[PDB]
Amino acid sequence: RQFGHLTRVRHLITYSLSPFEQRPFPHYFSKGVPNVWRRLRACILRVAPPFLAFYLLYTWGTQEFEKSKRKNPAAYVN
Amino acid sequence: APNIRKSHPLLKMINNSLIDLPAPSNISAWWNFGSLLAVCLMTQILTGLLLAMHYTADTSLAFSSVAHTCRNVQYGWLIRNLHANGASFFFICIFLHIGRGLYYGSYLYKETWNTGVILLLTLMATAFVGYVLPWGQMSFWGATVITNLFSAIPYIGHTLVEWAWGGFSVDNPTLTRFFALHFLLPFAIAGITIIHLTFLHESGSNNPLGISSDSDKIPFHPYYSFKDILGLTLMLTPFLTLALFSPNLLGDPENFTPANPLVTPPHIKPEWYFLFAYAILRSIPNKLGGVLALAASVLILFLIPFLHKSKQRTMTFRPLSQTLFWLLVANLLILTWIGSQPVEHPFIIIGQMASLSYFTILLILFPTIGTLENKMLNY
Amino acid sequence: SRWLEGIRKWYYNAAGFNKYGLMRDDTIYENDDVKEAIRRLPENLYDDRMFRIKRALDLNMRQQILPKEQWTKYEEDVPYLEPYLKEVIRERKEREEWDK
Amino acid sequence: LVDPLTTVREQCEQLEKCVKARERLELCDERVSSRSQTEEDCTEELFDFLHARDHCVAHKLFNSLK
Amino acid sequence: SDLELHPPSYPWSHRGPLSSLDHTSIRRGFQVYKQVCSSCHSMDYVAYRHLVGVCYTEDEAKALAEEVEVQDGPNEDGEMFMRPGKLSDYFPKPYPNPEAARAANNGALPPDLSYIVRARHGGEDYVFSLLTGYCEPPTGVSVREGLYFNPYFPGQAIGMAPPIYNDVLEFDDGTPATMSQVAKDVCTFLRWAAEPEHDHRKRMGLKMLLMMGLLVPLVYYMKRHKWSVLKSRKLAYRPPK
Amino acid sequence: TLTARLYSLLFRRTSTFALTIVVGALLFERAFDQGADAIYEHINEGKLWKHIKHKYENK
Amino acid sequence: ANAGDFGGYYCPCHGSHYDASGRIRKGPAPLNLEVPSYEFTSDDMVIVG
Ligand code: HEM
Ligand code: HEM
Ligand code: HEM
Ligand SMILES: CCCCC[C@H]1C(=O)O[C@@H](C)[C@H](NC(=O)c2cccc(NC=O)c2O)C(=O)O[C@H](C)[C@@H]1OC(=O)CC(C)C
Ligand SMILES: C/C=C(C)/C=C/C=C/[C@H](C)[C@H](C)[C@H](C)[C@H](C)CCc1oc2c(O)c(OC)cc(OC)c2c(=O)c1C
Ligand code: FES
Repeated sequence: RQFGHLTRVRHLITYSLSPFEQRPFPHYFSKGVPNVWRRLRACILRVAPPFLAFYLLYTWGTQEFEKSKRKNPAAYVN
Repeated sequence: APNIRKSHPLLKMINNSLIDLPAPSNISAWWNFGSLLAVCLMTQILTGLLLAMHYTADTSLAFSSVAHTCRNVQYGWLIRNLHANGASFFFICIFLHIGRGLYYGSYLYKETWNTGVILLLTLMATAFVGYVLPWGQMSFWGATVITNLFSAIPYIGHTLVEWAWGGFSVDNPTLTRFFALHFLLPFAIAGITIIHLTFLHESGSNNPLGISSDSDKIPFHPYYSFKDILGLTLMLTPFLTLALFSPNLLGDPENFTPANPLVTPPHIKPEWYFLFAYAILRSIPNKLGGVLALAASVLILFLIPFLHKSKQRTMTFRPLSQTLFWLLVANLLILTWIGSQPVEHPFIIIGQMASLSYFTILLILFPTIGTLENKMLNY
Repeated sequence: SRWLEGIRKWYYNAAGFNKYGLMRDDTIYENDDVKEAIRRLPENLYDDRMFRIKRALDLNMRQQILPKEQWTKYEEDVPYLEPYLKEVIRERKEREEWDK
Repeated sequence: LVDPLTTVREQCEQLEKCVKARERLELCDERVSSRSQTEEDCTEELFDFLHARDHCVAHKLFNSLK
Repeated sequence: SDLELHPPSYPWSHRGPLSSLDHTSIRRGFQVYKQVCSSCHSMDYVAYRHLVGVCYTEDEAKALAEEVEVQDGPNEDGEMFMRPGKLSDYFPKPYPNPEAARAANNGALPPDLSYIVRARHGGEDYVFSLLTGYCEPPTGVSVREGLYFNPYFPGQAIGMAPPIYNDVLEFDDGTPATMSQVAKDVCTFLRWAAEPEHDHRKRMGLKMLLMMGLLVPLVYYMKRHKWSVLKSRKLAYRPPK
Repeated sequence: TLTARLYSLLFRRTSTFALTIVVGALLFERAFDQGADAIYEHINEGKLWKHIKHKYENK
Repeated sequence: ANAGDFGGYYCPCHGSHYDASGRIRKGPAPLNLEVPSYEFTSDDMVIVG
């Protein structure tokens, strides 16, 4: 698929400025950073949970293993 | 045509896949993975082609040769380092690329997706060989299992192997004939990749919302070309960082000890980018089962397209399956850990467990949480 | 005990596709049926949908969304295509059955 | 000539942890060499010590070495 | 019992992603290898050639390699014959073959120390520990005839007797040749030995990092510069009514 | 005014631009290296062979 | 040899445990170790093959 045969688009006025007449930098601290958080806080509660869960299952798993290695002071009290 | 950029049989292709290509306006980094995958294919083919300039495929010389290729050839060491790591940056990108595709149902572009699998498979295949090449303790013993791994296939198996590799035991022949495959294969990946993109272009690139983009679509060049060059340097810095600061960081050292056909190292941990399926394999006690599990462990990607039920494409509006997704991505990062872990109760079970959620999450959970979410919309 | 009604409302805001400001139907992946459905759409609603999608894309492409105000409210979501799409489907299912 | 190691292992062998360990060991040692038939081994206990000892052995040893 | 002890980390002079190897230390590291390990431990991938410019001088290494005779090519009458070790020879093998060595070291096979540092997890940290770290097996534990307890080694029973004690040699530079000390120097060597590129490789890494630093932003601007056309942009739907 | 002077003279003509990339690279190289090399070496005083080369060449 | 939960053998590749007879007891291994053709020629002699 090429250009000019994509969609029947009617009534959409778009205005954009040359990159040299605008600033790429952009508006960090205004809209910039804000939205970043707007997202960390949006999906944090949807991504992190499982990873967190793994972690536990990792630690638990490891400790226990590292434990099942140490002797039961009472495997021979005699 | 006064154009030329379109009137030249060759020249058009370019100004038709790098310039003038309609791409969705809205596209996350998860779309670079692929252009990167290429750069790997290159970095691999370039470096390896160059590393082969010094390799000497033959038991008695194989190991050393590489060492020589490092210590003796100017920057030969750098070449190697870069290569072994490209391997990873390669699997990383591939592993992410598959991610993205999975969670935007890019797997709906079926063919472009199916080909993709092939690539994976092959990339897994080619990377298997090559690692044999340096003929280290690992190289050898990996050769012996992975190969022998086809033992399972009845009738045609025991035989297919005593052929897979040289004669009747991983020995010199198997090595030379592997080098060949390795030297060859990458070029297949390259070809298929072409076939991959072809199928793609047939259907524009996806896009994160999973809804038509004809409404927007920007000229690949001005935009995405840069975007790639950028992502190039981004996920180039790590890969390089490794290769110049802690090369063997990902590389098992056990493989630094030349092969010994007589002693497989206590603690044989396969390459990281392989562990998951590895785990799956050992947590299903039965030669065949073991293998089978594995078989599907990767050969399941082929079914994802059929295990799609959401009335919507991507799943950015499917918070439910969405977390199920990460439950998967993590369930994978798990299998991995459990793979780099010896076999004892603390693990093992964890293993076969995740190595169960894996399947289910795919074969069952997804499609269920799928239709379900549609009904939570009256669909 | 727990209203499917009460639930749908959940999922709706949960999917949060209205944060981009586009109706449910503005999302349904475009398969053979939908295409025919949408191709049956009155030109009014079509151009409407278009823009909503282009706007959606434009947002998405900027990583930013629509002011809390402009989000569309669950009860006010207009199933502009469900009706056509349905006829379509049954039209098909009617044909598919007849060809046997 | 004196090995900065042995000197630094002297100090270190005194850190709270070493002691709380060196002790834990000393017991086990004479707890196993006191019986005729026992499968116990004081390796574990031995490590815990070492593990702790050498750990600071390291935090300082290389300071006196050229 | 798959029970083992993991080696503590020593702040090696070359640990830093930006810190080279103390070449002085390697020089000694070399000597300790030459004078005490190169009688059991083969090191096939290096050669005096290297030492030149890295810790020794051309003339230094040359006369250094003279120090050994090597079996070399056929006569006219075709017969191996010995002759002064040139500059290009590889460090001498102590045994004609492994099983020969095994019959010299109480049935054990002293592994070649070319890539030792990176063949054993822990590298120097391990190796160092291993050397400076033998001791009486705790109770209940008994090492058999010919082996020597060393907690850090898997099995805790090694076939290598503590090969390093105070004074075993005398670093001609005037360095307290204490065990700890020498054992350090051997390890820093074993490292370079395992990867001569070290420095060259990190320096490189340095620059590589300054380019990323410089390049990525540049292209980032460029990426944004170019996209602003879109980032900026604004829509609007104006039907007639 | 640098930037303006630059554009007009250096970045305007695609012919020129390139020309400064080249002559510039030559300068960037020479300078980046010496700088890098120094930064590096200095962070390793008395450890490099360049630094001990002298106990058989003094210092 | 001399490792595992069956006092015989253990294969670090996938966790197959063998008994001192060379039989597989635990794990994914499928058949017991191979027993070559052999015989003893005297009090201290053993010939394999
Ligand atoms: C010289 C300073 C020196 C070093 C250094 C050293 C190190 C070393 C390593 C790291 C290993 C073992 C690693 C492993 O886990 O297997 C090793 C092994 C053996 N060595 Fe050694 N050794 C040094 C010197 C010497 C000397 C002079 C002798 C011979 C008297 C010697 C011997 C051996 C042997 C035998 C082993 C075998 C270990 C085993 O299989 O149990 N070493 N050495
Ligand atoms: C598709 C990408 C490629 C993959 C996945 C890949 C991967 C590998 C891997 C992982 C090894 C082992 C490296 C190690 O010891 O750590 C390897 C070795 C090698 N590869 Fe590749 N390789 C690829 C392409 C190539 C190409 C195109 C060639 C040349 C035709 C090549 C030639 C070699 C050589 C010379 C070795 C041996 C030396 C060495 O072990 O480093 N590789 N390759
Ligand atoms: C051989 C290496 C591969 C390369 C170099 C490659 C290249 C590409 C490229 C560049 C695209 C364009 C869009 C994007 O970057 O995401 C693409 C798309 C895609 N590739 Fe790959 N790919 C490779 C492997 C794979 C693999 C292993 C899969 C298999 C799961 C795959 C699945 C896809 C999918 C689903 C798309 C289409 C949907 C979309 O782009 O959104 N690719 N691939
Ligand atoms: C003579 C040179 C001809 C150019 C060939 C080269 C060409 O397809 O270059 C791009 C378009 C290709 N990726 C994309 O187009 C692309 C598509 C959607 C989004 C993004 N960006 C994300 O934001 C892309 O980057 C990228 O994946 O490389 C392929 C795959 C191919 O090259 C490979 O065969 C080379 C292998 C075979 C060695
Ligand atoms: C020449 C090519 C041939 C014969 C075909 C081979 C096929 C290759 C396939 C795709 C590759 C191994 C896949 C990643 C499979 C599914 C994963 C399994 C896998 O399993 C291993 C394993 O069980 C090991 O036990 C001790 C050791 C290993 O390495 C030391 C590996 C290993 O490296 C891989 C990776
Ligand atoms: S190789 Fe023995 S457990 Fe598989």
